[PDB]
Amino acid sequence: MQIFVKTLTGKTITLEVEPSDTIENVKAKIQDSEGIPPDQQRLIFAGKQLEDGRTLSDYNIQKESTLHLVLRLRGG
Ligand SMILES: [Ca+2]
Ligand SMILES: [Cl-]
Repeated sequence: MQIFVKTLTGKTITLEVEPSDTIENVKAKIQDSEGIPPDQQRLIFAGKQLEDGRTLSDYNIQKESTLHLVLRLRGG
């Protein structure tokens, strides 16, 4: 199973994952790849912010699904 993590700046990271992987595990992989701390990452799928303790299967994320990645909105 691969999924795509897509930024709004046109960069897509391809990750190898399992349905039982948690969002924490996915964020850890994004940190390894791009150096973004997990607490700064916002992942969105199905219009939902994905939470660290839930699994890909919890959100019904499928093979070759794309997840949006943006940063946490700071500075307000
Ligand atoms: Ca895995
Ligand atoms: Cl999808």
